[PDB]
Amino acid sequence: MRECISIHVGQAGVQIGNACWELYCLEHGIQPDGQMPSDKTIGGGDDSFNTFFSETGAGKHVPRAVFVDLEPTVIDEVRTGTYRQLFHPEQLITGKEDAANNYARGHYTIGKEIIDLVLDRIRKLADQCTGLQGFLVFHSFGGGTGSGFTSLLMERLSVDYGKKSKLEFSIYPAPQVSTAVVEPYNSILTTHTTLEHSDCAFMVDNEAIYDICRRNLDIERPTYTNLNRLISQIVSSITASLRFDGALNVDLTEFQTNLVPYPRIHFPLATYAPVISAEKAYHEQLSVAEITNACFEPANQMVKCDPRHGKYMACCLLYRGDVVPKDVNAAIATIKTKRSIQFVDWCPTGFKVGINYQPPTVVPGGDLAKVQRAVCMLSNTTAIAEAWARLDHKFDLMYAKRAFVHWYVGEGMEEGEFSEAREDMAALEKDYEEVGV
Amino acid sequence: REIVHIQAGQCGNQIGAKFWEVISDEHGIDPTGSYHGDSDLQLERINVYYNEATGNKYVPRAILVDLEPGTMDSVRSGPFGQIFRPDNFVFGQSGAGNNWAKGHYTEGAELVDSVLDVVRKESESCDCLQGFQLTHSLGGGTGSGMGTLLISKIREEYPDRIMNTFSVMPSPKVSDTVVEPYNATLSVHQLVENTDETYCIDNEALYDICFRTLKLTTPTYGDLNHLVSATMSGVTTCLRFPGQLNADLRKLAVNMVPFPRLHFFMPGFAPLTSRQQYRALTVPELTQQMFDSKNMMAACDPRHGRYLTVAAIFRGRMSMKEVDEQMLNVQNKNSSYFVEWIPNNVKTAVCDIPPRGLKMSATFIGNSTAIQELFKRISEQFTAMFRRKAFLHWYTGEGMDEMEFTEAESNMNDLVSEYQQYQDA
Amino acid sequence: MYTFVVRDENSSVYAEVSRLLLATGQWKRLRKDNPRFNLMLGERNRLPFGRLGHEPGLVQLVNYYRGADKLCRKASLVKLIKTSPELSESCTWFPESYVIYPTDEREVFLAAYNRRREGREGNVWIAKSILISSEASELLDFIDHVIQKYLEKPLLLEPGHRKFDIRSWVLVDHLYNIYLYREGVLRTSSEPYNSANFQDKTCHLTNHCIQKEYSKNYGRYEEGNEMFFEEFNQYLMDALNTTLENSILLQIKHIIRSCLMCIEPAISTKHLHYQSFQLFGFDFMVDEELKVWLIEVNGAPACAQKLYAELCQGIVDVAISSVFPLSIFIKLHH
Amino acid sequence: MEVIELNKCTSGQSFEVILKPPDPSLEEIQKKLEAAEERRKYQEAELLKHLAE
Ligand SMILES: Nc1nc2c(ncn2[C@@H]2O[C@H](COP(=O)(O)OP(=O)(O)OP(=O)(O)O)[C@@H](O)[C@H]2O)c(=O)[nH]1
Ligand SMILES: Nc1ncnc2c1ncn2[C@@H]1O[C@H](COP(=O)(O)OP(=O)(O)CP(=O)(O)O)[C@@H](O)[C@H]1O
Ligand SMILES: Nc1nc2c(ncn2[C@@H]2O[C@H](COP(=O)(O)OP(=O)(O)O)[C@@H](O)[C@H]2O)c(=O)[nH]1
Ligand SMILES: [Ca+2]
Ligand SMILES: [Ca+2]
Ligand SMILES: [Ca+2]
Ligand SMILES: [Mg+2]
Ligand SMILES: [Mg+2]
Ligand SMILES: [Mg+2]
Repeated sequence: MRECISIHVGQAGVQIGNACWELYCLEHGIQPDGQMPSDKTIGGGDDSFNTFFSETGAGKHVPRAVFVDLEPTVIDEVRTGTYRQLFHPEQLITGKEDAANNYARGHYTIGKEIIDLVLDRIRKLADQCTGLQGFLVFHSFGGGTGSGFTSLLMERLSVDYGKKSKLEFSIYPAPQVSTAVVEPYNSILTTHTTLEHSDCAFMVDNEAIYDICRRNLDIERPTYTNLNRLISQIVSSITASLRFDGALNVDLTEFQTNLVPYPRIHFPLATYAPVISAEKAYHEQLSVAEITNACFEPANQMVKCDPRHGKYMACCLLYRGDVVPKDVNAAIATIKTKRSIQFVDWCPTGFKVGINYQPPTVVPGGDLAKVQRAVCMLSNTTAIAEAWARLDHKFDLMYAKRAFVHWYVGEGMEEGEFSEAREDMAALEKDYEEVGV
Repeated sequence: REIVHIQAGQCGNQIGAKFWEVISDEHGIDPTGSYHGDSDLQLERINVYYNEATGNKYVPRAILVDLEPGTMDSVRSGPFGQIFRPDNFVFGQSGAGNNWAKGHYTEGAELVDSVLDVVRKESESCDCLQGFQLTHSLGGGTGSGMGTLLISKIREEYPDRIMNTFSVMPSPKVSDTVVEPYNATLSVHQLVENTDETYCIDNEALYDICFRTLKLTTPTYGDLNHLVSATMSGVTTCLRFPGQLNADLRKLAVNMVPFPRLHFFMPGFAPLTSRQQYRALTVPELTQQMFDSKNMMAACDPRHGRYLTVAAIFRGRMSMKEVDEQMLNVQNKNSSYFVEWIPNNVKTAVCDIPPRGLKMSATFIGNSTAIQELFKRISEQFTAMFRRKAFLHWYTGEGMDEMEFTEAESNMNDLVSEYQQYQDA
Repeated sequence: MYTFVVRDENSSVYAEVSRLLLATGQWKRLRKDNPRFNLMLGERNRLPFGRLGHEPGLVQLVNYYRGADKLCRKASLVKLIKTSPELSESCTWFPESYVIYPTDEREVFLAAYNRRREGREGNVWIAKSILISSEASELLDFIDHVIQKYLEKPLLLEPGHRKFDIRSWVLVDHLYNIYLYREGVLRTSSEPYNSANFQDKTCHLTNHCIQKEYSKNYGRYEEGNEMFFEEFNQYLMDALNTTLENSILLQIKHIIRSCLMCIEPAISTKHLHYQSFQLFGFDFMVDEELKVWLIEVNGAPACAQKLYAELCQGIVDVAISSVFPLSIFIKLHH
Repeated sequence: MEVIELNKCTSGQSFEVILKPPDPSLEEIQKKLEAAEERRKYQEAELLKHLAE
């Protein structure tokens, strides 16, 4: 058993973190007070759920998580939330004033003054680990804290934890819920600084989650709560193999092995099915073939793009519920003869499949109906570069006029860092080009 | 995140008083400082503008400044006059005679240190002060001359804080003295350097709206201040109530100010209905009027320039879905009026608490390059007199030289040309 | 008021289309870089498909199918017909072709050429990406592309003993309905076809550019060397005792369906965040047995002068108005 | 359609199907953080100098 520490940075990171840990407790049968009746070893453990939960002598299961935000309004909701008893004060870190949607403010000005406190609180959780394997970092691209402070933390994590893996869950900006015009600036700035320090990053476009909530859940104006409960399902199906018994993606190192052959191309596409509205009293339960087929429909992807016009480097299928390998094989065979699934030549055309028999857990009173089987596909396709193209285009429009640049320079950042970051993204788009075409 | 409010001069104190009357009603605060509301949304961000003293009473974080006691005496005997902290009344006796030099260099210099002592005391009690807001006119002497002197000294003592102003621009249609273009030109250069956000409130636009739209035959200053009060409540909604967009002064600045000097906003309000007032509006109607020039407070035609950034705030219980599609409808129907090199420059916010007397309202905050028409108008009026050095003796008598007028004239012409650069790019 | 942008100024077809859209009073042209558009008339090369369908509150449509280049390039078309089982290497309406790189099939093309010399059959081939030769050596040397069998016995229009090819315009909308324009054209040669001297490519290449540059009788039997369907149908009735519908058009409609259905799973925008349509130009050849052969498919064709108005109006009604509301087509069902 | 590496437990199973064969040091970071802080201090001193005039 090797432990994993979750870090939640900024409003988006903290709120998604609160939705995931709520879901983890429901999946593992952990009560809001931290007690776990199914855990017969009181005060200690060596099994799969202990990778995300420590144990006190009183039998309390404590998330291996630290929450950090430069403003206290979001983390104070955790201090008084349903699962307030789970966390102790040392895990929650707040400042007085936020980064004001300014990467430079979060990275340089405020990051310099709080980076040592965050690392000290992380060191406390790390000292409780027998064989720590790395970190899962939740943050947005567009926020000043989620972008600026995260890249500083990822640098210091590579220094203080050189052998440990680092995975990201990153929120790509969408104008339908975005709160800042400079979010393309912050996204590209934080990708440039974090790229070398992240081994695998799962991007989630708020636009895609927004429309899935509108179409599949019949929500006219989705809120962050609707979005986060859905994102928590995806993240849960991605981390399930670290928290349950199994043989696929059993440690963080296998995520890079199975999904990232080229180090800079470490942004796998996630696709999830089925998403069924709980307001429907009855729904026809989709088959293994029907949910597997939906993994190749762009309307179910976390980032809207067209995998047909790219090439695959790897593909993982993570099933939850009533699924046996026979039905998976028959589903894959029929899908090959109806869809454009082109792999790069230096990789075998194939799928790594993981099945967990426990069906997905839904938050009671939520928007998602319980289903008998669900799947999350993790495919490293060059088509996800379409998201970098949209983002780089918006950067180019504003930066050509130096719009808003003075806000960043005013925090001590050199204007050249803008150009270094944009050139790195230009090389990144070229890498996807020579691999996918 | 506390804001310190300052109101200076006759106009600044009369408009500032109405502003505190309006938002104290919205937050359920009575003239004695006691809360009597029925919703906790009124108190969730009450500390942004109010200090909570002993007895669970809320005292506005407001400083009242004038070189003449007349207007501030009327405020202390006004509706909410007792709600203001008595120590925060800082005034002189000589007055400023509608003279920027007297406000900025002689009469105002004698009083400014006592105002800064009160500013310092209000700041020492802030958990995390985020900035200041100043209400003043630019055409007089105290608000214009001493107000901009105050802004300079506050910036020196708080260089890392946001400075925001509600600045009333003079117009010959609603004029007190002929030297107003001199006073406005001298202070506009101060605002260019020393504020981060300035709401340009044109008295001509306020007069035309009272007359043409509100059907008020003989508009008074009290009628003009009705519009300003309603506009100030709208543009500060995102600061006073829970929300995600422009929730503080710095995030507002980051969203609205792509270039440091171009921080002069055109505010707008809707509905603006003559007294009918009982007719319910629809979301398409609110959105159409909010973008209409007749609802703008700066007397500039937006179709003569382009929008750099736009902030929109809808108040009341309404279809948030229908709000989103009407906002997109406006942009997608008239996309030539928004600069293309700032994608998604229109940000929308919704607040459930409506203003008093209305079920729905919309407030417009635009950073348009058409605001150069305002500064060009002041510049022409300035030059028409300064070309003959007319009325200059009022200023040279206070120690000023003609060179300082020439430099203020060049600065505002530079500002106009800076707007012209980004209107065609 | 719908909005659209123009990003291919050298397109004669969509220049008329945009002119028609403006003439409806319900469409407004924006600057070419304005992303807040309903319709994109995009550029030919490197159309940014990845930036479409990401504008809240805007149904976005584009006049090109991403991925249709697999059908509209000589090398990729030959690869598509050989590799796809729907078309197969035993396809009967496509001439025997081989992709030659200057993977490469130079050993298979010689294996077939040697097979033809073994049987003393017609061993005339054409290379393009043009040289018509009866020896495989002269073809491979010229490349250093694709080499296909030259139709040694084409249908020759009389009087003139002359060659011709048939251009068909096909419109595929966002629902992947296949519409065949009822009005096609015949690019006729004005020089008698001559089995000897294949280098005199004036009677051997029906290109309107070549016939307007080297043909002596250009504009004799028909203006611009362009014979419409009505005259060609009358000729087949008088001469060959048959109709254009039976003898040729059935095979044309069959080929159009087979090509477009084969790539439908790869390019369809059925459940995509943006919609696509595209106008195609199919080029067919006819032999003396009235058997139709497919030559190439054009992704950005130009119309005939007479039909430049009817077809462009049909494009607005079928492909643009069906998405943004305010028959000259044969719907090929599938 | 080759199924390899089938591992079964009570919680589920996993397998693979094949269809066809084929950093800055702590000092360097502190240097950049302090360089930006010095540029902030320099801009603030110039503003105070400008205000002193
Ligand atoms: N999916 C999702 N996105 C969020 C959430 N909260 C914020 N975002 C997105 O994140 C971006 C803004 O970043 P934030 O996380 O709010 O900002 P921050 O990290 O707190 O940084 P500062 O507030 O500037 O100090 C916008 O694009 C939002 O749409 C959330 O709870 N869920
Ligand atoms: N296999 C073949 N057999 C007989 N004639 C052929 C042939 N291939 C080409 N041709 C002749 O050569 C001409 C041009 O062929 P090609 O396929 O290169 O068209 P093209 O791309 O050069 C111009 P367009 O855009 O009009 O198709 C045809 O019109 C036809 O007359
Ligand atoms: N809107 C509005 N404008 C005012 C009011 N009082 C004065 N003004 C304007 O302000 C300018 C005069 O400045 P004023 O504030 O009276 O002088 P001060 O006391 O020296 O600051 C002129 O342009 C007046 O039109 C008021 O109550 N409302
Ligand atoms: Ca245990
Ligand atoms: Ca590393
Ligand atoms: Ca005196
Ligand atoms: Mg924040
Ligand atoms: Mg006065
Ligand atoms: Mg061609």
